[PDB]
Amino acid sequence: VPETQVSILDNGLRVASEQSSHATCTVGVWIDAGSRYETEKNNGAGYFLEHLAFKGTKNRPGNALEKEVESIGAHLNAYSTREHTAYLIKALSKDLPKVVELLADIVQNSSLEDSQIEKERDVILREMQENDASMQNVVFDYLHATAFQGTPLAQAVEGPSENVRRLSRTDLTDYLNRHYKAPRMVLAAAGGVEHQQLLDLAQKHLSSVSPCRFTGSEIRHRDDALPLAHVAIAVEGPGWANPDNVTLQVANAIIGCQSFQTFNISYSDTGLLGAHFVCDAMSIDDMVFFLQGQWMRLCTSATESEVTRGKNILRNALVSHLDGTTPVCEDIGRSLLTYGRRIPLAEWESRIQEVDAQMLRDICSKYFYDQCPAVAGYGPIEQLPDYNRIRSGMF
Amino acid sequence: TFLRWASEPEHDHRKRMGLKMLLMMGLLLPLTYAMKRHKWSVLKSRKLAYRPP
Repeated sequence: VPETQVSILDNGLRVASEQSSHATCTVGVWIDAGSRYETEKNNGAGYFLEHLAFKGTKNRPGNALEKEVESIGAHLNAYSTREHTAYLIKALSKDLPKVVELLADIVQNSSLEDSQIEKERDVILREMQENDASMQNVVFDYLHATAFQGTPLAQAVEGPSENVRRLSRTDLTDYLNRHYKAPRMVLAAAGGVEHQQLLDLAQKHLSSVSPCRFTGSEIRHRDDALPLAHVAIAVEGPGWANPDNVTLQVANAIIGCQSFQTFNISYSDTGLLGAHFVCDAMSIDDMVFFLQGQWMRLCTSATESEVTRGKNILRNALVSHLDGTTPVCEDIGRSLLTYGRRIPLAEWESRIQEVDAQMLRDICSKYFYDQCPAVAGYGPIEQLPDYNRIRSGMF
Repeated sequence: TFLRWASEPEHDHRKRMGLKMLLMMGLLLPLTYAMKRHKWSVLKSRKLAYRPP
């Protein structure tokens, strides 16, 4: 697998690339700026700037931005999490000169038209009025909240409607001018790109860029008119950099009622490790029990075969050139923002093959057993057991 | 005194039990109260909020 080569410019912006023989490329800008860096007076600034970032910059007033990035034939995407913001474009590699330039203006000298500002306010607000339809997102945004209380991590990426209505260009300008610093930025490229050409384009454009504690808790939004119930139970994830994350991923691969997914969400030295399941009310209790059993099961039933199993499924999850440019870029941007380097797949394979059953049950015992859980329920959740009961697996 | 002693040949025996009982209850009542207040704190801190849509 070709190595990911990283350079660093005057601004501090990093320029990471991973050349591949695929023909198109996914060039993106990551920024270490999310809802964790907001201070409850600008709780929707990143989301609302993510809406305003494609509505024209001085150089591209009006629909120019979308038009050109449309004409070139590229797909323009952006997303925001609690810790990272990404503005990425997938286009024909021959379009690199075009691409970099457009992206530059997106992350700098973006001209928020107050006309649009008002418009987006409405968009965000109205969607939020309906964002309630995404029960799963709801469950996952209180889980974050209930656990990370009194901590920036709690505030959702979207932010409270209140703030959405009460936001102004200057505030946005601040978030933009405060959390868009060049040392906290990665220009990541994946696919048919040359690293020297991308470094020269980053020098030509973009060379101008200038606590958290886990709280055991439970939030039971009871609404009996909903047909199905969604319940998430989590404990404190190790973090992004913690080595044991890998032995925890294998544990998730061992676990894999209904829609019983498993998650290991990682933030800067914290996270949520757990399971989300949707079930008819009458079975919620049973399901809860099962999940708990499985976790302690890892603590007691790490059959080597299953250990291997989990390792293998993890082995087939690692992202690679095969997965495509975007998947890879995305990994390059997150790796330079979180680890400070791109971890190659050989190092991931070494960290997977060093995992055995004994260290898996050791790492699991440290995190699942005797760890107050964070419970978030939504729907007909009367038969969902209360905390004393949940924390008390007793088996 | 003798008559009393005979009427309750166990007067002394008992009072020693009663002393051990008072010491054991003085040890055990606040500890069981603390457990109960642990397992009942959860609810006693529960905050309810009504959020009609």
